[PDB]
Amino acid sequence: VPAFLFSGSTLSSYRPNITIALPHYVDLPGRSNFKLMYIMGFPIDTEMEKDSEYSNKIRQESKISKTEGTVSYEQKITVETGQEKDGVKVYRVMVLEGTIAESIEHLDKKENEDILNNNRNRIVLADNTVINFDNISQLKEFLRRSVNIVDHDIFSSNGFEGFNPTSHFPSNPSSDYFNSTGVTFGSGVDLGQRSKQDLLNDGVPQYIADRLDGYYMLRGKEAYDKVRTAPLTLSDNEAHLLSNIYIDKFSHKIEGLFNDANIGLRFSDLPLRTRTALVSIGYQKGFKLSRTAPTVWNKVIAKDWNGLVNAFNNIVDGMSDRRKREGALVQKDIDSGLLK
Amino acid sequence: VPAFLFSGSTLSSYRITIALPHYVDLPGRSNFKLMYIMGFPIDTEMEKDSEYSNKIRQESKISKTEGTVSYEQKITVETGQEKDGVKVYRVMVLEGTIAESIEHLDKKENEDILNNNRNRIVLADNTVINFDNISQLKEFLRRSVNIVDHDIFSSNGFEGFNPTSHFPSNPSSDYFNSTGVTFGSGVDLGQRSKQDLLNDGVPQYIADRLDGYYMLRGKEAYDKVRTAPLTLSDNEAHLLSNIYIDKFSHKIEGLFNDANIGLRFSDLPLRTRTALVSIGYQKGFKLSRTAPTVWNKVIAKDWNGLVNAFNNIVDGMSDRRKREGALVQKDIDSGLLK
Ligand SMILES: [Mg+2]
Repeated sequence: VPAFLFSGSTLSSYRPNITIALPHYVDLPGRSNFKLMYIMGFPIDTEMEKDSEYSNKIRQESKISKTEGTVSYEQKITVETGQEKDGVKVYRVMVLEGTIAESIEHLDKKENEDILNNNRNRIVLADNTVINFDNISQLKEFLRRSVNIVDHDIFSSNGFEGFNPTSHFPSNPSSDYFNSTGVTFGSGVDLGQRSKQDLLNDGVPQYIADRLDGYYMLRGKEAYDKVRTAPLTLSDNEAHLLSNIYIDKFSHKIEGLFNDANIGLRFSDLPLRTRTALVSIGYQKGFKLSRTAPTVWNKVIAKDWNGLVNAFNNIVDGMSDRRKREGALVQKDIDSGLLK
Repeated sequence: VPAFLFSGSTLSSYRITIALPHYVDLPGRSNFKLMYIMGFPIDTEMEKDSEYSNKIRQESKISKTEGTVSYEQKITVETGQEKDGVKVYRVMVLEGTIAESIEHLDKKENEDILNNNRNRIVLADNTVINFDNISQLKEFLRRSVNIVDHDIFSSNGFEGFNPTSHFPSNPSSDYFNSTGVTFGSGVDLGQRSKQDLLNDGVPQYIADRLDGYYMLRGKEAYDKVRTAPLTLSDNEAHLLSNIYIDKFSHKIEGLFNDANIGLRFSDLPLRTRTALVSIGYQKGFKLSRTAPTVWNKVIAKDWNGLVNAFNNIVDGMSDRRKREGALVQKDIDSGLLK
């Protein structure tokens, strides 16, 4: 061990400088202590307690949960595979300060299977702490969570926005929202104020946008009648694709609101479920939570996560069940140790 | 020559031969001399001075066709003749409540005198409103006695009206679970018991019909309406609706009056009252929280800004919101506000 140390390939934008395979040491610019040893063509990250000329010091373990945590989607990560015992650590660098998406792609190559399956896998974070993973699958699952702004499965579950691939009209003529409601698809994608071009601009595939001809810009009576006489069912694949585009688009509005608040962290530093809770309430009540959910926003900007659970439990807005489910997401992050 | 001058009845909580003219100063007033003839109070006014008649009173600017007097005020209703700085009026109601006046003026024994003279209201502030006819004054009275206009409130443009048990939501929607069995103009029984309705003044016969509808919400209310709907008579449904509309109106009234603006809710014209209650009834009564832009304009008495505030709410209920704005605008146009 470490097994297959020069197998596979390494994703690195940094590629430093008679093709010689003597060991070369370098300090990776933006940081210390990040000494790298290049043997053959490959970067090797080593640590030891004992002070040295060419090894890094022992890195602190991150408090981030390996089973349920995420790293900020706005951060580059370093992925390493290797072995460690008694104050000596030797890791082949597999991804060196690469994006989450690049990493996910890079880690799924058959070339890297041998090395990733027969060594301990870890992520070295930008803050220079490390997350040690039980296995490569766990690491891969951590990255998958991390790259999403919200948890689209919770979002489209029945406890939240639900999911109906058939054109639906979620109001009735006795309802107060009758005239503002339009033809709806998937998880709350309402076409009442949207044209085909709007959807293309938002990156909806043409094959999907074409399908929705006749459902655009219809509201109230016309949307209601249209659904009753000529409905349309998308396939689950297309409806999820269309839903996620709008979920993510909406999420970025909540994100900017959060970020502009300057509370000492960014939206991407919050755990996935809590981001999902905040987006869920926004999607339903309007995104400017400072006005549409003052008691929630208060707890948020205060980073009072227990208080945030209390706030959700405490609003009666005719939608208290959905609010309790949102507070339950935050409470999960609390109980998991992701918040505080 | 007031036809039937000594006919009919006079409503007055204040008060052998009575065939002699007796004169008094109406107690808590000033320039309110009365003359009792044959047992009936006579309000006289003369231009050129006298010491048995009052000085001529100023005409109120309150609109006789669309205006109201505050339902918290007592009024004097007089019917008679006037010309050339000589006014002589038989008092029909002396400082009575609005409701008292409505009832009194609709008695058959007074029909004749009210039909054949000029009818007016002497207000508490001693200003007068002159009416083209008794029917007009009676309608003016009916507007004044109601805190909001129930017909507008219950019209399709506003809260609407459906005497049949209905469930104004569906399982998809946000509010499916908080919605209960509803009757008339938005009376929701989801958090109400038969006793609550009885406490609120609902008659037993109406309350009794609703037994299986109380306290149901969400799925249970939704199913109940589908499986066992009930249609109330229009009269019973209006009775029930009007109790809750009025109860809600008093909540808004209290908030308005607590703001110290300084006029009381009862001093606003009817249609503007209706507008404010209608938005409260639908969005939550705490308007400073549920509709701040509207509330902030109200308490600043910025009536034009009030219309704009209504016109610019985006809450997914734009149509109704603009109709409420339109009520306020009508009051501005009628010269009732500002
Ligand atoms: Mg309502």
